[PDB]
Amino acid sequence: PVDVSVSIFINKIYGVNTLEQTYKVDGYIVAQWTGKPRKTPGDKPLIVENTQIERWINNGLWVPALEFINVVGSPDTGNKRLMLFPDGRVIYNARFLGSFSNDMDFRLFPFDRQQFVLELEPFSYNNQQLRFSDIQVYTENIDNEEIDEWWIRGKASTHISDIRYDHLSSVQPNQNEFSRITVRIDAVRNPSYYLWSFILPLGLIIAASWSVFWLESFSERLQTSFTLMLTVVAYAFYTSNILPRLPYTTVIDQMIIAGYGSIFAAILLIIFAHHRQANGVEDDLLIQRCRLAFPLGFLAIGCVLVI
Amino acid sequence: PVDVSVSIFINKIYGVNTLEQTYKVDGYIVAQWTGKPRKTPGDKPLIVENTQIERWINNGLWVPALEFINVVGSPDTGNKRLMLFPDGRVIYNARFLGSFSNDMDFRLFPFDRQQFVLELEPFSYNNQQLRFSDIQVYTENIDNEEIDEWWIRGKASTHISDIRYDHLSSVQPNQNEFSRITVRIDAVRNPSYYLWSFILPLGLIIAASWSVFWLESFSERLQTSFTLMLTVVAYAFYTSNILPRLPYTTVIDQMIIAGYGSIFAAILLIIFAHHRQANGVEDDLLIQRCRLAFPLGFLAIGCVLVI
Amino acid sequence: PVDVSVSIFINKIYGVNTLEQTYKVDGYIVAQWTGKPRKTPGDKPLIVENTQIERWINNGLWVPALEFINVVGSPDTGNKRLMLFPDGRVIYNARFLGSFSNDMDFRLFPFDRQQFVLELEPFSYNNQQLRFSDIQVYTENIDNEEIDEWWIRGKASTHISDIRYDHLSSVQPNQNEFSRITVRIDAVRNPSYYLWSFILPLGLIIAASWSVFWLESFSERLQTSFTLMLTVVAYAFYTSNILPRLPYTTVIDQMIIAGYGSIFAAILLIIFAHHRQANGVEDDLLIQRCRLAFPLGFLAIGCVLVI
Amino acid sequence: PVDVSVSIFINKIYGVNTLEQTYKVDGYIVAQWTGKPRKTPGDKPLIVENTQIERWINNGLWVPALEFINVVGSPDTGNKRLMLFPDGRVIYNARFLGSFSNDMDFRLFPFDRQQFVLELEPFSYNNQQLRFSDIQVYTENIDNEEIDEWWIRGKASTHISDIRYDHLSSVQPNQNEFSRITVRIDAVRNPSYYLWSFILPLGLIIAASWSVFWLESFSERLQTSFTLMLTVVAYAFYTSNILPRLPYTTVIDQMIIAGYGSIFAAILLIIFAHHRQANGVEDDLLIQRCRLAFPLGFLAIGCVLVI
Amino acid sequence: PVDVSVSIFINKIYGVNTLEQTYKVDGYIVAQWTGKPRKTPGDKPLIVENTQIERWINNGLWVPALEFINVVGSPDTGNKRLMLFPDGRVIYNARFLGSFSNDMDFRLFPFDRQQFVLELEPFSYNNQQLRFSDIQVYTENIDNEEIDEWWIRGKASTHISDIRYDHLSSVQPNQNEFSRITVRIDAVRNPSYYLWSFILPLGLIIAASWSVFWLESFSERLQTSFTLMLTVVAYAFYTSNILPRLPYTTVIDQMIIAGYGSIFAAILLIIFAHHRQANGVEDDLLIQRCRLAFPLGFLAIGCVLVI
Ligand code: NA
Ligand code: NA
Repeated sequence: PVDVSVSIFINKIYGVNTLEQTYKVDGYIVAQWTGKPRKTPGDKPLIVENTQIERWINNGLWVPALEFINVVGSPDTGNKRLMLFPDGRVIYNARFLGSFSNDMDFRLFPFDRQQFVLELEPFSYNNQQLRFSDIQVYTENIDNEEIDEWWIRGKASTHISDIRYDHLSSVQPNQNEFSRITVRIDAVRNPSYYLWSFILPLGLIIAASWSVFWLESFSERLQTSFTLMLTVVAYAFYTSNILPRLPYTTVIDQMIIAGYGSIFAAILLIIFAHHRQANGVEDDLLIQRCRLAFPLGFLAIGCVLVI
Repeated sequence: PVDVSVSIFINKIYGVNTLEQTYKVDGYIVAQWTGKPRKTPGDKPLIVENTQIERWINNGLWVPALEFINVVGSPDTGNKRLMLFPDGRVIYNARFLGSFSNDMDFRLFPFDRQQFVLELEPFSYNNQQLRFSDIQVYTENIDNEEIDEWWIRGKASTHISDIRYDHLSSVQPNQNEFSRITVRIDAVRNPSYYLWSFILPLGLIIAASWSVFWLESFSERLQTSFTLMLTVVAYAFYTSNILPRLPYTTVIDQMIIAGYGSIFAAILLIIFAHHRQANGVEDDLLIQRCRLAFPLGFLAIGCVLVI
Repeated sequence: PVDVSVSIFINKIYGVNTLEQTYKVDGYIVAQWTGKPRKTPGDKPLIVENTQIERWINNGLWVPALEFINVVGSPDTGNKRLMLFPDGRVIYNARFLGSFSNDMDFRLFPFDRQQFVLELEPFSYNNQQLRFSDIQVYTENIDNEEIDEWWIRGKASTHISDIRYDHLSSVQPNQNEFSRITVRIDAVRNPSYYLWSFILPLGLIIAASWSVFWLESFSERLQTSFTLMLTVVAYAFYTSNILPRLPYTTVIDQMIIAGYGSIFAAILLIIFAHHRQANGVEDDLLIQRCRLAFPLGFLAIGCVLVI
Repeated sequence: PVDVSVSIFINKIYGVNTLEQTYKVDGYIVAQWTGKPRKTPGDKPLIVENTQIERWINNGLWVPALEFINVVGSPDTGNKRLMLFPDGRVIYNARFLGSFSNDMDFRLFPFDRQQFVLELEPFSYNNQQLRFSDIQVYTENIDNEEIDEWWIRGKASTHISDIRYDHLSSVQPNQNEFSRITVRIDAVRNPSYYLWSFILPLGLIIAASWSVFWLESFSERLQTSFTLMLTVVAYAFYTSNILPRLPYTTVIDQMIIAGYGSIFAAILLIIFAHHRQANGVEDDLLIQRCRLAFPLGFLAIGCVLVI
Repeated sequence: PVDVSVSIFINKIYGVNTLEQTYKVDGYIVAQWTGKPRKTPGDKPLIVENTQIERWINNGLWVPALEFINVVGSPDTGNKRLMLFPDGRVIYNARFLGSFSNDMDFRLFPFDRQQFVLELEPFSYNNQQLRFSDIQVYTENIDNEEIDEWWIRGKASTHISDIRYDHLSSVQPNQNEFSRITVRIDAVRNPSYYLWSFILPLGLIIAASWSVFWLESFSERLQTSFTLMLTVVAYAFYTSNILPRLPYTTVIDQMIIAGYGSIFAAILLIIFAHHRQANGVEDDLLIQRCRLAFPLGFLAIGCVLVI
């Protein structure tokens, strides 16, 4: 095969969309291989810019196509340089930009720890005609700098693997496996905004719904529970544009569900307390002892849910 | 005709839009036919990449156009390989991406069972000049993996049919029918998020509206019913961005309508109960027996609506 | 002139945007005229596909440009076939897709009856050098099938007219009028979703605002009227993303205005009833007789507004 | 210089975005100058269509570039005709579409009177090599027809001026000033929808907040004022998607601010009235005389704000 | 190297998106260098327009590529002029438009003071083959004019620096550092709309939550605090589309948090006041002295938060 070396530079990572589970990466790509020696004007290396490289392509120069596997839509490419050293090596420098997608788990919403994946693979040649030797990723711009709500940590891990595509086996008998470069950038979500925007106001609404039991009569605390129901519905709205639809439950949605359960349990408990009077003579305080036991059990439920 | 074999590979299915009734599919398409034997440099097959295939097209090579019938907009094509074996067969490999639309019924919203359809058809040649022999679809990437809220099950069924277009009969006398490939991927919606987001809170609001009848006087339970009306209006909003406009009623909208009917029936029943006093001496408890009969009838209504 | 025949096929009509007053139409266009006899390889007709037709255009072939007058943006064209019979006729087949706009009246919102208009006109030649003979529109796909909330009825009416453009009269002395094809598809809005989403809940809120008059004291029914005011404001929001800004009033906005008028009339009537006491001794029941007259007058107002 | 005459035809003006302060204009542009006499096939004028004009451009024909100065993004051009009379004049007909921006003042929101501006200017040649002689604008399609909420009045005024660009003075010593065509279409906003959607419901909320003073005790009218506060907050939302952020205040936002001021002034006045009792014996009616003076002063404030 | 002079003209700055932290800049770019003397038709300088410059590029003319480093997506370029003086200098004039991004700090939201940065850098040549001599930026259009909510002050500062890219060091041994032009436009946010839209209504809600303590009994002031809680939740929504997610807290979000803290502190204080009665005989006024001390402490907290 023809040995190809890749050097991916990353300019910035921006536009992290946690709802669509995509992110947008800017930077440059530098491929480099070795071919037959050629003649260039003078000892200086030759530069071929964009919209004129096609003359060299039709002239007979072997130039591979690099595509990104996990991209959404076409990569919005810009400039492309094909510079030619006269000793033989051909360097293809291009600027890439596109929306990349990943699995992006959400088992813990506010304290999330994710990774950003770039997968690079030639479109045409299998690994017996183009093998990737190595990649060095220079993430010097975003090495320890904070992007939106994400605090990037560590270097970018590199890997080379041989992926196999079975759909090409109808036309290629044996040699139909492709060279993979995957580039991983670990990213940890910064939980501060969520900490002072959702989990603390929801806990305070939980305490306000706890404080229903301190009342003295029926209709006043039913109206208190109903106007607490309305504001729990209000916080049920604000999470609709913060995470997508998930099969499981995150921290915030479990807290919403716990709030609904606590308020309707309080309403059912007060309804049962009023229903305890068979003839309208019995006082209702014996079941009203959960002023100092419902918060303890709810705290225990939260403590179990933490671990 | 010229026999053409298709092998569609599917990379991922993403961006399922249940409101616009479209979905976006990434993957590759591999067409293959057989032509006259040709001379290639060496015994190796020849590779022609993108933006240089037009030289072979103007040079005189017969290369069909594959279009997707059910696509929204132009398919955002990327790379395209035309590789040439020297024995005669010509292989057209291309990467396709676009928004496909389907009928996408919504008789049951949270427990939906849909399918994803890809329809492939040549743009120019009728079946007497291009007949599709077979298709093998390799859905190995999404075979049993979960995409957003959709849990994909089974393989992808394949079919070949001859569709007929009457609009072309003005220029072609008899032979004006086209070759169809349809590819079907069955998909079942995962009902968990809806189960703990809409149907359970709405049932709890239904029980809260049931609990109006336990009060003792007029204005307190009218205010209770009105503040329950307000939060049913609040849940009437949250469904406005979850399904499109439908002629029929789904489960969730029938539950909204049932909630409105139950609350206004309670208000009318209490209004009638107060209106029962002709001279202000009659007690109002005889019609107030629906504390243990309105939930039973409402449960029966729900049970009828289930089947 | 050169006689041109058009056969427009319509694949589907989708993405009906009632706010922007545009709609998106997919399908094919087939133009056909007659020219000088030519020589083709063999007795079979010649096929010229996309991205190679420009060789025949620069070679000297007369091929008109068909544009859509009422389009928003450029029509997102795809494939284009120029097939050549050897007897002389030249057929230009193209696939068109774009957002078309129309007047789209809204005098009755839920029971709307609209039409979809496609206007076709050559860009360059006036009717003395290109005259449209006839059009046959094959709307076989959407002939009696329901698209989103629109139930399409009937065939598509056809017309040929000669439109005149005065702006071209500065450069052409007399012959400056163009050939028009307009294609009309009548469409009736299906009122079911609106019937069980807006007009019925609003009428029930109207009845709830009627039920204010059954109370016995002041502040309780003022609070009842205010919490009904809040939910009428809540329904004033839901119509903000269903129709655009109109100079006139539809059914639903007239019902909103009637709800505001009824609630504030009830508040003013109760304020006047309390203000009737000059010295705090007079009872307030004489003006409170509108329990059985305000619904009758409001029903009469609705009955007048219907016709 | 070379004298150029322009005839701009306007098809429709649509998509008026009052938030982004842009609007979208469809129509055609017709440039015309005079050059050397040429030979054409026959006495008929020659027509050159799109995607073949570049042969005449590379062949040596002088064809200027017309750009729109106030455009947002590139103008989405479509067809372009370059027709050649054999006497010498060369006519460049093109179809233009793009988002144009203007200052778009908002001192009076519902009774706005704006204008739509098209600025046309050559990209390359200064006025000593291309001078615009005149423009005639044919606004016959939208001459007295209503677009969305805008009622277009009058003709379109025309102007020719010589704009000067200082940034080009580094490379051109003296002659560096360009020819301007500005085309102005006056447009008056139709205030009906706003009249029955915002200013009337807000005045009715103002009257409802006036009616707090008719109560007899404390907590009932505090709760009345608070539930009026909530619905004034509700109307504070609906204006967030109707106008952009402005440094000044429009009519509707001044009415919101007046509503907040009136409600909190009522709350402070009632708080002061309750605080007037030093020992709990004094009656609170002397300061409660603003039942018939607060509306008069508020009407006077509105009357001052009108002029 | 080849000395290049740049003159950037700025037409307007529009579409400032404070959520995505990007802004869109229109204007022109004028590059200029000096090459070998050439022959042109006549003594006049030669003009080469768009879509014909590629003939001169393939003909052998050295023309650099100018890219913007901090751009989001490809710059939506339009026309491009390459004018040739016959003495030797070659001028490349182009029109640029794109979304540029910057750090855009938000430590003070309503009284923000930001800057707009344009970074220009050649794509291919390092500073030993293309060195930027100077830039003069002509910001004459937006010199002291107000764009949306931003009041632009001062001139645009200019700078030339030599940036170094390590990712290119794999292919270039020593000389791998690029020439930077950065152009800075200082911009101050106009705080008026925020002043009368958020900070004043929130302070008035704060005073309304202060006025809870003037009541006489329990359930009335609990209901007052709960209906104030609901409208603080309502203002918690309106800030969700005004700034993005930030790790820190701005002025408005600190005011929201202070409002939540004050209301729940009032609820806890009243709960403690009711809980002070061990046997139901003690009066609750001793802890109710914060009618004139809670506003003072809250004002002190605000005063500390200001500096
Ligand atoms: Na909303
Ligand atoms: Na009460």
